Amino acid sequence: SALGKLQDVVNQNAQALNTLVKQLSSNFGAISSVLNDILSRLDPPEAEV
Amino acid sequence: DSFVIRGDEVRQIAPGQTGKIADYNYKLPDDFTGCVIAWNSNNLDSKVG
Repeated sequence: SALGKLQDVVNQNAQALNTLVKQLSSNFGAISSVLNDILSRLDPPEAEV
Repeated sequence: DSFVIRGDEVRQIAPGQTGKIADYNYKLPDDFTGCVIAWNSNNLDSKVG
C-alpha cells in the first residue's frame, strides 16, 4: 500500500480508457451501436439521422 | 423539370424518400434546394382506353 499515488494514477488512466471504449459501444438513443447494420437496414434519411 | 406520374407515385418524388420511380427514372438527392410543385391533370391528359 506504499506505492499508492502511482498505482492510483495508472488505475485512473486504465478506467478512463475502458469507459471510453465502452462509451464508443453505446446506443446514445439509437436503435443499435454498429454503423454497418444502420447503413444496411435503413433508408438513407433515417440512416443519416 | 416536368414529368407525368400517377397518384401514389407523387409522394415518392421527394428528397431522400425512395420507392419505385426514384431509382431508375428521376432520383432526387438530399440537396434539393428547389421546391416540388404538382397538381391533378386527369382532364386533358387521359383518354378512353
